[PDB]
Amino acid sequence: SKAASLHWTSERVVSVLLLGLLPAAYLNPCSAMDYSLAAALTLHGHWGLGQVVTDYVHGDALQKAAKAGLLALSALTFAGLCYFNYHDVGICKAVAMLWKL
Amino acid sequence: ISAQYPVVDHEFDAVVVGAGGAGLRAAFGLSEAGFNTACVTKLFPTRSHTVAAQGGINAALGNMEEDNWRWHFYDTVKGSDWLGDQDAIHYMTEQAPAAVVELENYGMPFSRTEDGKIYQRAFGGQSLKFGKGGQAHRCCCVADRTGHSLLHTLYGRSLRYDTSYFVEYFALDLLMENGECRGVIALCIEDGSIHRIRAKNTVVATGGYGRTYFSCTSAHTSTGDGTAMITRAGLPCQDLEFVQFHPTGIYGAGCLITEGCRGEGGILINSQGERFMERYAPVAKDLASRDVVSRSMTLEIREGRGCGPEKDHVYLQLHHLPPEQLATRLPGISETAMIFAGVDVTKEPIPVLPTVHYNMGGIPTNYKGQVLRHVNGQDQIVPGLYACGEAACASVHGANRLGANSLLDLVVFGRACALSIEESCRPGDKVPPIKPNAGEESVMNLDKLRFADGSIRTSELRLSMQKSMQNHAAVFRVGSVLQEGCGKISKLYGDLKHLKTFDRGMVWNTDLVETLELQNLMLCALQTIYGAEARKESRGAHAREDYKVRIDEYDYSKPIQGQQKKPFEEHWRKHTLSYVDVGTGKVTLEYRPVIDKTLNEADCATVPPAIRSY
Amino acid sequence: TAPRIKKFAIYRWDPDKAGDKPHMQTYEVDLNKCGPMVLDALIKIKNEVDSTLTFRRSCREGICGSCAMNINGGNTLACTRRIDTNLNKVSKIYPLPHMYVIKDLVPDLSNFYAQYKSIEPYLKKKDESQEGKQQYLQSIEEREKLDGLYECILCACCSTSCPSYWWNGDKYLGPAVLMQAYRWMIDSRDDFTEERLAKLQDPFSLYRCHTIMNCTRTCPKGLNPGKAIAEIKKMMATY
Amino acid sequence: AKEEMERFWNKNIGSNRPLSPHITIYSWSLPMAMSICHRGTGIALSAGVSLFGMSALLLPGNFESYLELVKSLCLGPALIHTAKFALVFPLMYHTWNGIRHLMWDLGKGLKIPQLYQSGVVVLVLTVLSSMGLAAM
Ligand SMILES: Cc1cc2nc3c(=O)[nH]c(=O)nc-3n(C[C@H](O)[C@H](O)[C@H](O)COP(=O)(O)OP(=O)(O)OC[C@H]3O[C@@H](n4cnc5c(N)ncnc54)[C@H](O)[C@@H]3O)c2cc1C
Ligand SMILES: CCCCCCCCCCCCCCCCCC(=O)O[C@@H](COC(=O)CCCCCCCCCCCCCCC)COP(=O)(O)OCCN
Ligand code: HEM
Ligand SMILES: COC1=C(OC)C(=O)C(CC=C(C)C)=C(C)C1=O
Ligand code: SF4
Ligand code: F3S
Ligand code: FES
Repeated sequence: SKAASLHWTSERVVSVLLLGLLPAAYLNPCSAMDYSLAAALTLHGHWGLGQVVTDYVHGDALQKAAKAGLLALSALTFAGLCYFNYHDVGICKAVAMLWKL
Repeated sequence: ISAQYPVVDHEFDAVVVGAGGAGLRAAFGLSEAGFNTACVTKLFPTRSHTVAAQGGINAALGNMEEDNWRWHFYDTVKGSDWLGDQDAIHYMTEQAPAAVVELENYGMPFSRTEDGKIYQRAFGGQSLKFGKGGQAHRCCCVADRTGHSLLHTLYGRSLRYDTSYFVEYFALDLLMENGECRGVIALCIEDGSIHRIRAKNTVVATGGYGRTYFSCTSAHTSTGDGTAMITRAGLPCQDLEFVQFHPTGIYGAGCLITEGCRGEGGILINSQGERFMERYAPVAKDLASRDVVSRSMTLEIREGRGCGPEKDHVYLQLHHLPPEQLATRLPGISETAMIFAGVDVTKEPIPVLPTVHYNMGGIPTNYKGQVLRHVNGQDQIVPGLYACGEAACASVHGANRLGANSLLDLVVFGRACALSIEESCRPGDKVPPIKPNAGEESVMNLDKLRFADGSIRTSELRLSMQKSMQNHAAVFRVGSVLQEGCGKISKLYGDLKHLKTFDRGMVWNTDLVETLELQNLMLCALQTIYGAEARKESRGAHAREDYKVRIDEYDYSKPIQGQQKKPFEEHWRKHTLSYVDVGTGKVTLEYRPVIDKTLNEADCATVPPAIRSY
Repeated sequence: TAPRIKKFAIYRWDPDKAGDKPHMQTYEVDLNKCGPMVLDALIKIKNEVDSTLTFRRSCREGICGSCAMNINGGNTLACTRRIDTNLNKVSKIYPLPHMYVIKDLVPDLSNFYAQYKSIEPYLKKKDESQEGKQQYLQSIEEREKLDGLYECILCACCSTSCPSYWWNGDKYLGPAVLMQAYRWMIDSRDDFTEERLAKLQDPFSLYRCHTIMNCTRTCPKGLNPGKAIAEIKKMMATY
Repeated sequence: AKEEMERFWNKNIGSNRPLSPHITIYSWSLPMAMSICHRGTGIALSAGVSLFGMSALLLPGNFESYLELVKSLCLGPALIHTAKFALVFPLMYHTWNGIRHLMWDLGKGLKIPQLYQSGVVVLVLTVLSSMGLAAM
């Protein structure tokens, strides 16, 4: 099948997506846009780290393990990002605050 | 010697000792036919000197203008100086269309015309209407990188079949028993192991021996290895004396400037800025035989018209050609010229001088590639032995090769070797049981050379012969000097026992691979200098000042009706069969008659010898 | 007169010398009694000084790529690399980077060649009964597509400069082999262009390239393997 | 062939043949250091985002509490306008190089003379943007 070209494309789409989803966060902040930005950054980072792993962890035994721990770091980063968004000021507000002083 | 060298025996259907254009075409043919072939090469296939071959393949395909293969046949015959075999010349010129077609059908990126067909050009020695006409357009070129694309297409196309390449194996000798050939004994350069690739049909496609001379357009690997394997097996060579000295070679580097450039419009100019190719070739002009042009360029400096700072070379002018043509058809010589001579082809002319380029002689074969003996005045076929390419002398080139006929030679006669093998043998024929010590003399020589403490270095016996042949077997020859050269060469041969090598390892011992290449170069030099001294005539590329006439069985300038047919022993229209006693290094020279009857007398009658004036 | 002597630090390693460890030997070469390029110094050291220096050479004009090495930190055919006439430097002749060495300067290229074989570098037609009978037609505009692409001399200078081929050269094909794959894909006469692509649909064959573009700079022939790899990726996406 | 590649690795791994030097000897082309720094800025940005979401899940309190915690220990107008730059320069750099690599993905700007104008551009916009961002 096309599971490597479908990946390559899905990663370029997510990239351009994030590229547009970052500035529009500044232009018009929203809570739904917080959640979409959380999912964007966590999928971009999961795929990027995936690539890093694929390049540097040689060995099919160890590789699968590393990718599973990476899909866990990612499945929890997204959890904390959504939690924070729902229980705190959200990524937009948080940033603005820490960039107020 | 002995068990210090365990021998790995292989058994194949066919072994091809070479991976140039001819060797690759032959290996591809055998493997495609079905035969279990093995290409033994000492260089990665696409590393072969074929790559250095800017200039297309001649083929009478009628794209530019209506053309016939019989005009190409005539052209060839004439340019050979009637010392070429009009049966192999007939076969080649007749199969050239279909050979270039099969080559384009393999993926070779031929330059295309406005109608989508192979773009041909014009070289020196071609014509139309059996000469009577003008320049012809038959050269199917791959945009000035024809040899590179040929080698890459044929190699990648042989990857499609079970061609078991032995890359970087040095072939040392043929495995001859009871007069026939059972394969080769080779040296793995990587680990130093001796390998015996037994087979049923050996194809020797090892290229020429251009490194016998100090200045050559040839690669470092053109050392006459197959010609010397043939010499060391008791089989003759042929017309070795004839060495083409391509006229347009860079003054300093000796690189190639493609006779295509000329065919595009480029001109040769002396110190006076005149196209001397008129005084000599009133029609052929720049595009003439590579023997007339080379000697004329020599006969411009000889008389003091050299346009060099030291007055030792002439210019080749290309800036009069449009930049688009310069870069669209000649993209390679632009780089070459700039990266070596520092000349910009679009602005200033390139310095050029005649340097050794092609060896018309080699292993005597017939039009099928089968290597020939000569027993009691008859042509006997050595069984299981074939040769193709520059290594062979089917005498499709005779005394002088036409430009673009050498790449055609490779494809057409690699096909001929493969086709002859698939019609004479079946895939799977049980290899005879070779004796258990076959090829011992090759291993004992390799040992005697790996541990060859002596006095004279291997780089010094080369430079010695290279400059003794550059001084004594140059474009112009004269007995009084061809005998000094014969002496010097015989003596340097004697001095092949006082050799000193330094590398005593087995892995990539290139000091050994090069002392072996010097043992082959000294055998090709002995024979070429003796055949040249003995040939008391002037024909094709062999030009002697003390005999300035081409002797033939008649005086073909005059009517041949009342003439007495000079006996074979007197006239010099015969091939020089050379032998060397490898122990004493003495060269005995026999003489074989030129085959004139073509393959089909009715199709194209024998072209009578005439006055080869361009 | 007044000889100009340049220093050449050259990577040595002898397989037969027991326990030999890779080192650097220096050879002061006189620049007046030698040619201008680096292969001329190496051939001079081999013919006049140390007759055990091992390197590959064949054409001496840069048309075949046997003399590929790492001169002064750049993968460049040695026959076309001019000697730096600044005699306060020491040329660092090194074998191709991150490749097993047979002896001193000769890398083991047999995996490079096997990977080239794996991409099927030959014309494939769906109907091969008419092979050799007629000149396959191809327009001059469709023949221009293969310019800059068919002129590869397979010198590995590009592949052995690619950081991704260093790490995963077991499974990644590298810029030279991929460029050739591309070449074949866009040959107007080939009839397996949607099957030559399919063969690259694993996470390693093609998709280890991350446009470091370290192959286009080192190419001694001025070709562009990384733009080829980019075209291949746009063809693998937009079938 | 597969067999030829398995035999290359089976022979060279188990042999005594050394592996020629590479990263030490190889000169660093600018874009090579511009790609290693895009992999480094990506791993860095991802590490940040990840430890910030973990913090979010475990760390007790609020973000405004930790904010005023750091505010309490006043740092000045210079440490702030430098910590911001050091915290946003990876993000800017990365994002710009990202757009470069997306342009390259569409097969544009892949000629040597252009990879260096792209380089310079990227690095300039990196600094220029970083500052501007941390002058807010
Ligand atoms: C600079 C240059 C430019 C040319 N340009 C043109 C042109 O434009 N047009 C044209 O028609 N002709 C041209 N020619 C001539 C023509 O291309 C050559 O004659 C032709 O390539 C020779 O073919 P070959 O396969 O017989 O020899 P090569 O192509 O040289 O191949 C010889 C093979 O034999 C192998 N070999 C040799 N010795 C041994 C050994 N001991 N053991 C194992 N293997 C061995 C080598 O490794 C190699 O693979 C040119 C020649 C030169 C030198
Ligand atoms: C996932 C959490 C990451 C936290 C990031 C904080 C620390 C990292 C610093 C880099 C990001 C912040 C720099 C971007 C400029 C911020 C400018 C700003 O304050 O403006 C808006 C910033 O907030 C946004 O809406 C956008 C926030 C973008 C943040 C994207 C972060 C993604 C990844 C960050 C990881 C960095 C880690 C670095 C490690 C080396 C707020 O809106 P406003 O009040 O100015 O006016 C808008 C309506 N009037
Ligand atoms: C802001 C717009 C961004 C763009 C356009 C962008 C683009 C890219 C691109 C093109 C790659 C290369 C992918 C591959 O190697 O083929 C990449 C890698 C990566 N990015 Fe981003 N990125 C952006 C932001 C971010 C952010 C905010 C993060 C943090 C999570 C991030 C994390 C990563 C990681 C971890 C990698 C993998 C490193 C590597 O593969 O080289 N990126 N990015
Ligand atoms: C840009 O290409 C390169 C890398 O890309 C990620 C590297 O990792 C490396 C090696 C560096 C590390 C930290 C593994 C080099 C040399 C390089 O050129
Ligand atoms: S692409 Fe350029 S460098 Fe890479 S292998 Fe071919 S020529 Fe040599
Ligand atoms: S340098 Fe290597 S990483 Fe890709 S762009 Fe060329 S193959
Ligand atoms: S020697 Fe053939 S490429 Fe340098």
